[PDB]
Amino acid sequence: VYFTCPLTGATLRKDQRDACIKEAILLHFSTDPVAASIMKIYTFNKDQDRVKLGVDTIAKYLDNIHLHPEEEKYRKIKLQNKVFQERINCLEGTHEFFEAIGFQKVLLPAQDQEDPEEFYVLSETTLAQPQSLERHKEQLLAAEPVRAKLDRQRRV
Repeated sequence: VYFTCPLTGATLRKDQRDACIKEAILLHFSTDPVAASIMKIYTFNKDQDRVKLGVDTIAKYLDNIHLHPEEEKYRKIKLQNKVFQERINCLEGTHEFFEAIGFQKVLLPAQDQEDPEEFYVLSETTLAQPQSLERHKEQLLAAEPVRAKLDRQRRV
């Protein structure tokens, strides 16, 4: 059984599909890091119910800063939050997406703990124009896993 990889045009067997598509998605980061991380989130992760919850939780963090872009309390996404850990941290490609759409991974003091915690903090360059994150949110939510197209291989 043969397939055509939509990202490369390569001819693959049923068992070779994930190996070629995953490679093409990881290489795509050199052209469009946001599109590459979106494909990685849906394509690499087999558990699609967790993928849908992960990208919905990411969409909520992005809309929170969109509602109050002048308030610093919505600029930092806590990587150790109970919800983030279950829905987002369990998936491959979600960290690459945050960095691709203008979030820096930093260590900040906690409001109730001595040990610094991990945050994704939105830069001023992207915060100044919420339209960029709003488009990236829709591009992630409207995405589907990448799968090789079945080649009919018409023969007489």
